[PDB]
Amino acid sequence: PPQVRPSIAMDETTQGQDDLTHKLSDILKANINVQKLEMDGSPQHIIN
Amino acid sequence: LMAQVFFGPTYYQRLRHMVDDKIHARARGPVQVLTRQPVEGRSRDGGLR
RNA sequence: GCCUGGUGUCUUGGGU
DNA sequence: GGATTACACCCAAGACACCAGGCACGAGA
DNA sequence: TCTCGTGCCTGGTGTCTTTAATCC
Repeated sequence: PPQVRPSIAMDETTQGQDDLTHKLSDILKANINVQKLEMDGSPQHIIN
Repeated sequence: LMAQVFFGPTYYQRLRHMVDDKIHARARGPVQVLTRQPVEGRSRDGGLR
């Protein structure tokens, strides 16, 4: 939940995200691209 | 005084450490967002560790 | 007409 | 040939993404 | 009035090669 990864405001109206929030975005993006492979253009060496 | 006292001028220097720059007390006060434990530091009304 | 939020991560210099 | 271990507390001052592409506005012909 | 160039803002995405002792 967000209690584990709170947002902080660097200079009042500007907020950056916790390292986990950015890292979960990367896992989530990478998860969608695995779904994007198995249905069309997979040159195998790309799947790996 | 029954004893005599060594007495005379000496050069003394005033150092930066003054008590009203160190004194600190906390009852209740601000907490960290992440741990909900008292904040660190005199300048933030913090609590002792 | 009660409630009332101001950052972090470092680095460096210091105190006992 | 590999990591893990390396006192405690405290104060304070001093800092912050880059590059490329696209769109919009202004100036010149 | 139209076209071209420059500047600003927003979005997406990395890489030329260059401290010391212990046990298990």
